[PDB]
Amino acid sequence: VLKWIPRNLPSCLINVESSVTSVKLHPNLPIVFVATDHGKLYAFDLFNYTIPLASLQSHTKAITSMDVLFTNYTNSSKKNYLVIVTASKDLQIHVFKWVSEECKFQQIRSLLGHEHIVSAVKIWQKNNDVHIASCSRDQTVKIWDFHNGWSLKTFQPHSQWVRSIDVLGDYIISGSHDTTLRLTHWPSGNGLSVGTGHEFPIEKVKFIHFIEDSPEIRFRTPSTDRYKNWGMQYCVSASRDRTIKIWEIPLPTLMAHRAPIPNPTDSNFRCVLTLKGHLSWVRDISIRGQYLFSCADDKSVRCWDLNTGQCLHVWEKLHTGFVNCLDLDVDFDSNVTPRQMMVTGGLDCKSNVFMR
Amino acid sequence: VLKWIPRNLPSCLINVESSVTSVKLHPNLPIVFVATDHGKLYAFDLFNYTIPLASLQSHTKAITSMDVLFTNYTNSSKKNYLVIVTASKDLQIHVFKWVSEECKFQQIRSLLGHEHIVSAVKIWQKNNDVHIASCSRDQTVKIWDFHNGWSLKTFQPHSQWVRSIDVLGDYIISGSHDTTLRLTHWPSGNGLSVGTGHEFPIEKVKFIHFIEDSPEIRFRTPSTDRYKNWGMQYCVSASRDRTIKIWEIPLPTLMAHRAPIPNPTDSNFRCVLTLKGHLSWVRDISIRGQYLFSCADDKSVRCWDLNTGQCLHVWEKLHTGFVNCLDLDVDFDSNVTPRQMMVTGGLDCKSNVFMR
Amino acid sequence: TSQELIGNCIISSIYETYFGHLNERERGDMLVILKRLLGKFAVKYDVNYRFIDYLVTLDEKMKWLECGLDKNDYFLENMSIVMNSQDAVPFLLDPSSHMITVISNYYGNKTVLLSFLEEGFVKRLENAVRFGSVVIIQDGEFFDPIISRLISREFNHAGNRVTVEIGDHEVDVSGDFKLFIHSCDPSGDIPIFLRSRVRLVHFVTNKESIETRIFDITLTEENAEMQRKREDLIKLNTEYRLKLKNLEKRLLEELNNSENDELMVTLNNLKKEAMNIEKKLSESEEFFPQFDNLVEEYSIIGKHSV
Amino acid sequence: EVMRPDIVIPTIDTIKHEKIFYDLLNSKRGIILCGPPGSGKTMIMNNALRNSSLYDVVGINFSKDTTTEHILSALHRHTNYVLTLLPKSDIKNLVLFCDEINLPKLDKYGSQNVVLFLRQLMEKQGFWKTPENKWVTIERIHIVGACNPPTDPGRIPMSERFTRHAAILYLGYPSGKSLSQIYEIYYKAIFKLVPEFRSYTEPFARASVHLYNECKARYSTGLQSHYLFSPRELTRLVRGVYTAINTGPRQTLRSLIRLWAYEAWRIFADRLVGVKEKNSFEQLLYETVDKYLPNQDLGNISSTSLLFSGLLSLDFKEVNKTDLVNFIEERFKTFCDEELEVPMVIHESMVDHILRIDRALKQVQGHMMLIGASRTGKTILTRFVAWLNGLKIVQPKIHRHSNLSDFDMILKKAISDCSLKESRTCLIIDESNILETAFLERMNTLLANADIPDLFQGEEYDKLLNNLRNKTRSLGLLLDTEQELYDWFVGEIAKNLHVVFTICDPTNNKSSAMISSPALFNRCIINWMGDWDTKTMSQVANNMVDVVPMEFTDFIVPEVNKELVFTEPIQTIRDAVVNILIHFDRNFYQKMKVGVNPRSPGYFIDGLRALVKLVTA
Ligand SMILES: Nc1ncnc2c1ncn2[C@@H]1O[C@H](COP(=O)(O)OP(=O)(O)O)[C@@H](O)[C@H]1O
Ligand SMILES: Nc1ncnc2c1ncn2[C@@H]1O[C@H](COP(=O)(O)OP(=O)(O)O)[C@@H](O)[C@H]1O
Ligand SMILES: [Mg+2]
Repeated sequence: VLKWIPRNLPSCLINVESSVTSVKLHPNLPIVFVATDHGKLYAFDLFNYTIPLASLQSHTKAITSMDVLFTNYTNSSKKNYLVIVTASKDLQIHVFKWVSEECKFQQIRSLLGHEHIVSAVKIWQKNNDVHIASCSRDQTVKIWDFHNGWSLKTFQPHSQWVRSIDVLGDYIISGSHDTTLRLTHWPSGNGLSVGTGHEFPIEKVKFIHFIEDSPEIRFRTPSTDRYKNWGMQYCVSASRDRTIKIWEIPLPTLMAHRAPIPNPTDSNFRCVLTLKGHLSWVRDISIRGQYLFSCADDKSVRCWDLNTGQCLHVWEKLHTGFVNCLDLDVDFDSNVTPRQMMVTGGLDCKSNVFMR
Repeated sequence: VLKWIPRNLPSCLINVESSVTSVKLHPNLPIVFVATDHGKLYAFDLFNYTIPLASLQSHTKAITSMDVLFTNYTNSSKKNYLVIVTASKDLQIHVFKWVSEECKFQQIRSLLGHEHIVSAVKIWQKNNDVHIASCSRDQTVKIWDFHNGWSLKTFQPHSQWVRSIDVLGDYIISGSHDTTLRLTHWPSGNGLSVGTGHEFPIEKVKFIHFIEDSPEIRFRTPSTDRYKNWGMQYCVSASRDRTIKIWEIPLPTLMAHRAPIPNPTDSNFRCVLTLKGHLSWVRDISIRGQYLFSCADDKSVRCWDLNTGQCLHVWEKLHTGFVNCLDLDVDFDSNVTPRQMMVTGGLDCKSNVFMR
Repeated sequence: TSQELIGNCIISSIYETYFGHLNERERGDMLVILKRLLGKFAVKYDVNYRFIDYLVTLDEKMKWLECGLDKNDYFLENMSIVMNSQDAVPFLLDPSSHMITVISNYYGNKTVLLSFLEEGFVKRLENAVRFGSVVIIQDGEFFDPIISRLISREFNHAGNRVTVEIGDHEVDVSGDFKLFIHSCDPSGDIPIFLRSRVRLVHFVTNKESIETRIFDITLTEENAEMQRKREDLIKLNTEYRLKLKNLEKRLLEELNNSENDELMVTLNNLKKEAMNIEKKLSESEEFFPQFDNLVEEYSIIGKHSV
Repeated sequence: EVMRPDIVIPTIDTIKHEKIFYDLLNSKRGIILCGPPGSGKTMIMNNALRNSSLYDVVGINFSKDTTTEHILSALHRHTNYVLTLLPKSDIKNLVLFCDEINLPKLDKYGSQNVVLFLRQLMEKQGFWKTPENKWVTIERIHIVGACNPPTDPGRIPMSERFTRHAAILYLGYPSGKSLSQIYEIYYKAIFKLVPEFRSYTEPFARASVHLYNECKARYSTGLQSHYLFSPRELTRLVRGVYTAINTGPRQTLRSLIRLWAYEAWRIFADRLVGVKEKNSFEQLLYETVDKYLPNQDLGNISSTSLLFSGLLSLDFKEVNKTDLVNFIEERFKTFCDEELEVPMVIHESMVDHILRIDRALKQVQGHMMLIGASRTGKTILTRFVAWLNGLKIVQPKIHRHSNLSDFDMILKKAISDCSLKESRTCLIIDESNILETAFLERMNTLLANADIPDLFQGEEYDKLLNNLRNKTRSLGLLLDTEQELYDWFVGEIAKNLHVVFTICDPTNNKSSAMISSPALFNRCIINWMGDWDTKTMSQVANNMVDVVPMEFTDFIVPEVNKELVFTEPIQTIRDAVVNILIHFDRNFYQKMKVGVNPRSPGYFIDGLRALVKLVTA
């Protein structure tokens, strides 16, 4: 049931007035959130895609990135709801709340502190505490507390401006415009290791989480007890050199009840598998099950296999122009149901949805 | 799917600085265009109608009517864009291009040559050619190229001032101050048949295309094979008689690869059904699905059926004055999706919008 | 007047850029060439067109005259060309170097003088462009390529602020900043990179300008009353047009709705102003050919002078 | 193998000259070579010396600023002092290579010093040492030379007192048969990649030879001073065809002919100036294709219609015009968002030039010069193509109050960044950035050779060797000798440094001297931006006036002559405005007596912007 593949044609077509930048899926009901380039933020119904549910103009420039998380709170006093943040080129990030009863956007608050444009934002929950992390052109990979609304730890991991980040537990890796990758410990801020090997600016980099039950996986199954106790084994990258590389994140000098320490002899990333075949810059990637879903600026979205390492299927000429971002459902989390859908967003002001 | 009646309460109540003359809808985005009496053209979006997106001075006298079509070029050399054309009493036929990225109007060209008040303008697209048809009160129907700007063919089809224009296929019906409405081909410009049966000027006439698979439609099904091969059977006409007449075009002497000739015995249309039970002047009639929609001057709008031909829902107290215009989405073309939202005009400096 | 808007507007725009570095003779020749070209392709234009009468309004004309500019028409045209270039920085070429006082009067105390032969030049220049004060540069024939970004306007939009790189460190700018370049040597060598990117304007005195200044002098000395009458009637016509517009606005605001004594008095004032405008036009119709008679009278002296 | 610069093709002429060269060099006689700049004297010299077991090779390249210290340093690496000077090898004799003997300059009193040093070495059979004043004996070291005739602008004739002691040979251009055989071998080697077209080796070689002969016979030096065609251009054409086929798709015959035509267009006619000269070139291409490659179903061979790109795919192949234009549009939008923003309008000529500069930049040791009027979009195009290929722009911020110190420190920092830090850099050179001839000869040293030895001396040389050793140990390479580190360093520099030259006014004396420099003309591809033709101006004007309301009056179509309409045939008032502006610009530049100087089109753009703003208001 985890080996689902979208069919050769889109299930439905979604029209937006401007260039589509970021697309996200509601993890409980088939609702597609679409960001624009004119500054609008949209929302659509999958079964009724004729007109949007609601729209809201919160930023004076384009929205660069967006993610969706459905919170889970142990206490019964708090009510479970949805959080949307849209990082935008107008120096600010905003927080929205989805209203199920009214089907209308309601802005919660807004954060500030970046000295240039923000390019990627990620959200996660550790234990009944929601944290928002963002990276910008001022190289300040910042973090935030959702309840407090104040900055916690600001650090600069790179000389050139960072572009994309990903977060899991207390560990954050970040691609950058200096064609290098680097892990940074989220609470402390020490750079555990660095990665080199690309020849072009980094577009999107995200983790490769663990999975419980699978027949065989050669890129997610942990190897030894050290990896089992750590939790992070491999990471994947996508840069503008038309290549997707799967890396091995090195072990640090870890100590119990102590901050991780870098290894002088093992603080360098290790390239494991390379991929090629995309005709332009790999804009965004997504991992679900054992299949690597990625796009490019070649008007196409390609499907890759983790184990054998070649493109099983190709969706050529999916858009008239460039393809911007993809999305799947999170499979490593039991709270989120990994439904059989995948949605793309193009630069030609059209959004396509693949279902069943 | 094609039978979604709007609700009693209108979704949006758009405020306009002056009285509304004509309203057209964007065929891909939820943006409504409002034409005023002063000549202002407003760019209103539905989800936040307090502020206009754009407002330019098209003409200086009263704008009569307008049409909006989305261009579809089969060649990748030209990028598709919206085209808005307006007509007024200023002897001018302005053509505007709406750019969605900058959300502002942009005048392309204006067409000149008429000698009196221009009443109606309709757009229709060929495989790679775009044409503009217009008529003045000087009993002259013209043909305008979209890019060349010249006048291709002109003729005089009536002895009185004309106020209704429709162009679907290669024919045209023009209703004058006299009841006389006639069909003239474009390559020849010769009248075929004359309509009579109204005691007042005819305001608006539009054809009826061939609908797709429908359960029990009555005025859209092809009757004879020759009529189906011709491709157009029925018509709907307005009047100031507080009634609507659905007509029937007799077949002309069609010969292959030549301009056809009229029939002397069949030089008169047939009256199929009369739409009685109305209370004022009927301004605009547009057709979609099983339900025929019309607008009353007496502070109301009435939508009646097509199969049985009587009331189901009557909308009252929408506007305190004279309702001027409405726009059903065209469900007859495969290039446009027939979404579920309605918009109506009036003389009370307001326009009501229905959604779903 | 709307049938000729496209023809009259293109002549003004083409005059601002191409004809900055020419004297009267080839300016008239190229204007004749342009009029022939416009008549060839059937684009209508005003036969009685004057650049001063089309761009230089009365208020800015009096403002330029009181600042210290000479009353010559050529200098007025060049002044209008210089201070109507929002995108391209103008270049000033005047041997007399009188116009520095003119720009100082125009901008008041905000005028700050800088020279390329200085040593603390770059620091004061970046401080001034951070503040946004107007900067006037002397000795432009020794161009310093450190301000090539300012000449080319190759800023980048870093955030919500306009950002430029000058010298070796980042500096910020603001919209109030304007730059001027003044030069003294007519034969001073100029780099092509600056020459093709700036509005080169020649403030010199040539033989055709000698003839024009002599005609101006003999006109203002032999018949001063007629020149004063022409200036007075032009100023009176401008004032009458402004008063007519103001009275029309008041009359429309008072009588468009729905009369009283105020509306009747406004209508009487409008009638009187219209009659005065008609009388002024009738009087001016019999005064223009006198200037043609004068220029047919005082041209042999110009030929002798040249 | 054709990429390697040591590969030669033995024909009758080269083996005959090798035999007589061995006869002369065995005769204890001085040897001087003198031929045209395309004769390949260095090629035959290297082939003769490096493949003989009786003689060795020493690396000396004369320049305008050369003293005997360079000769002493070069001889010290191969010879020894016993006081008799003896080479290290006791069997093979030493041949002193001296290319461009005409290149060193005369002194303040009408004489040259290093040529008299060579005269003393090959006449007095030794020399006098300067610091200890001791006589030196030389027994088996001969001296060879190879220089152009001094009639060209830049070679200073040496006195007869030197040439009396050395034999002189003339190496003219090889005839048609020798070129045909050499490029027959080259085309068989290149067609070994794709065996499906091996039978077409002879027509390709014949077409290339005939095209080169016709291009040399048609365009001469009298029309333009930089029309110095040579067989080196044919070699570069073959290298371009190889680097195109190697990174290309499945290859057909029509695509082969299109690839050859595109390579000929970008190697032979990119330096042309006149429009009628380009028309003659395209007529030559049509005639050559008709004569030697009778193939049907062949499309247009215009410059715009020959678009080969590596951007749109993983391989070098022809791409459609509209897709390429859209890709360039979106990439330029992203570039101006990330970097400095300029209101640039897209036209087909800039697409052609951006593809040709992208082709030029990807080549190993690829350098080129841009010749065009000001405000024709050269620096911005170079920055755009450098950002597209991941290069790093090092723009020399050179002001009037600058000297050689800033130039050498900028070059040293650039070289260190290119080699030590392993980052490819695209260096631009402006006309205003070269004040005196010292910068010109520094660029000559950097381009003609692989590095600048003057930058690294003494403690600088020692720390350079230390840094090279540190980097070599970092990469784990077994290199210990200083020669291995040094030539690996110059190989890395030649692999990771592409320089371009921006020239505004070629008629000027400094630009004429720079383009007449023999060390920069041969090694750099000559790209002629030139002036805008009428079609480019029409496209720019049409794309700039579309944003404004223009048709608001009744317009009657004016019937004018065919040659007076440069825009597509007139139908609207916009075409009338565009044609009027173009006609005015042509008449204005005709009546300002600009001569053959390039016309800057910035007036047109400024006039269009002022026009649209004023008509909007
Ligand atoms: N006999 C030959 N065999 C192979 N290539 C040749 C031959 N003669 C000339 N060439 C080509 O001509 C070019 C001459 O280059 P070069 O030796 O630098 O000229 P020069 O010695 O005059 O500076 C070389 O690139 C070489 O490939
Ligand atoms: N269509 C065009 N093509 C080339 N340059 C243009 C065009 N339109 C405007 N420009 C101007 O050209 C300038 C860039 O040219 P650049 O390469 O810097 O000239 P140069 O090579 O003389 O330095 C820009 O500042 C821009 O204003
Ligand atoms: Mg040579």
